[PDB]
Amino acid sequence: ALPKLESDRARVPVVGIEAIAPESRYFNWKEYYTRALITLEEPLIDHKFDYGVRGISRDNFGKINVESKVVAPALRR
Amino acid sequence: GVLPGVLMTREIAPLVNKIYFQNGANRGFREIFNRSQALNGMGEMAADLVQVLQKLTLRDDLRFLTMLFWSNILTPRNLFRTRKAWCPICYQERHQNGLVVYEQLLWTINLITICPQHQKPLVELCPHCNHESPLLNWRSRPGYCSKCGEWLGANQCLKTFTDGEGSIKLQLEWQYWTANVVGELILASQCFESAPSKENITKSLNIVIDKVAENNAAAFSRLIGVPKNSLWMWQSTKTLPELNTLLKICYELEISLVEFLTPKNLITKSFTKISQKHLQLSRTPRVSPKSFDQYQVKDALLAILAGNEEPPPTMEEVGKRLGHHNRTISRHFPDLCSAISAKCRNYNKACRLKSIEKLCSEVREIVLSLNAQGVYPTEGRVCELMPNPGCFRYKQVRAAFNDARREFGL
DNA sequence: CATCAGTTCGAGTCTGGTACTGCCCAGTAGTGATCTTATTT
DNA sequence: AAATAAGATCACTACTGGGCAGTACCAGACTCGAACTGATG
Ligand SMILES: [Zn+2]
Ligand SMILES: [Zn+2]
Repeated sequence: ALPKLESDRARVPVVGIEAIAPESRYFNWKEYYTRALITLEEPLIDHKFDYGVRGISRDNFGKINVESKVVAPALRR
Repeated sequence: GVLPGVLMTREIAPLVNKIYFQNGANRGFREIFNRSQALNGMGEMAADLVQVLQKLTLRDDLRFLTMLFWSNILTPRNLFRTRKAWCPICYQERHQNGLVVYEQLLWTINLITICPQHQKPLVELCPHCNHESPLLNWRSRPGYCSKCGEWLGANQCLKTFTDGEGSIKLQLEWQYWTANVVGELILASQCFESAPSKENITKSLNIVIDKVAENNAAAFSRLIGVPKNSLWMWQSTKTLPELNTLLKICYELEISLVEFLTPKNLITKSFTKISQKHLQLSRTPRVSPKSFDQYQVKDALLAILAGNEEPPPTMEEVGKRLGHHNRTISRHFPDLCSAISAKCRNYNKACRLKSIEKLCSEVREIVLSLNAQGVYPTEGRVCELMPNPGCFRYKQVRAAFNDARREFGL
């Protein structure tokens, strides 16, 4: 995908995370969504997709920040 | 655990028995913070603060922290800074070593520029915010900015001298000498049995003039580089020279300030270098003794007093219109000055009273209009319908709002 | 005599001691909905 | 294991302290233009 990345921007070839064993009894889908969004959304800061959920935006250093106020369905969206 | 402004307003202001101290404890004592340079000074405010702090703390050595010992020997002209000066290296060293962080009195003298202990200059601006800070403020903290509340100490000073080997080294040596002399002066403030008087300066001048200029004030004045009229002002009248002039004289004589103040050690010495060194030839003089006629100023001020204008000007406006200085006018005519100042003050008081009674009237009218539509009248909702939604800080606008709500049942 | 040093008068400039104006924000205690965790049967 | 409690958190609302950038005044005081006047080589 290197020629495609050079020709077309805002497209990540492959994204991969590893599932987390939850601290609690049940699997944490909230943390899964947060970590997937963090890992996927690390291109150059030029690609500002301004997700339609408030509470997920860029910062001064270009990292992804998500506060605890964002609910799991909003993270999934 | 309280802010210094809160402590002064709620515990130090009531104890003092001055009108502006009791009246300023319910409004924000900005008078004592805009003029905090005189709290460490030789004046009456410093003495009163020392006495009230002594009463609050039951201490006996608080007068050493000020210059009240040097009241009759030192003048307040150019002696104290307007802004806080600190050595960041001093703060960092005191905090790292576990010692308490404190502000020394030596930093409060304008003549001092660099810290003798650390060989770096005193920084007078917060590194994080380029904002000036007074000596004492509402949110003052030892080592923290009184405007942003962040640490002011650093391992290395952020200000560095320019690259120059012509006069920078000489200026640095001069600054070190002044720092050492002023520090030793402060140290000797406690050792002396009694405060030296002004007549010590006269006796010292009588010795040095006879010893270097063979009883000639003009030659001495030319040597140091200050006008001979000021020498006459000093040596035969009760006028105390500024600390800068005394330090310059002592530097030219190689004899320290404390050794110059004593009239005994001056007798047994034979200065020779003072004649050798003289580097004061080009000094910029004052502008001019501008003309001042009693008849013209008196007629103009009588006309402005009789003439009714709106609103009645303050005296700075009158002086600026005349292109003069306030002190020059007030020296000859202090009575009509007070008359004009009064007229303006009563006009301002009447205007404030009428405007604020009106503001209460609109407050009542707005609460009427808001309760007419059924919406709950709160302070914020009423504030949203006012040109200046801050008038409730007055403690009768809020009273009128509360009375109007309680009459209506809230 | 004309040059220079000791003397007065008064304005430029500081500065403390005293007094007062004009305006909104913040900290806190409630309720209501909605998690997240914790006891019952 | 399902059902029932209960604390935590977010969000909004109403209430009540309460201070800072800024102006103003009043003589006391220092410093030195500008000049006045007397001794002197
Ligand atoms: Zn230091
Ligand atoms: Zn700061």
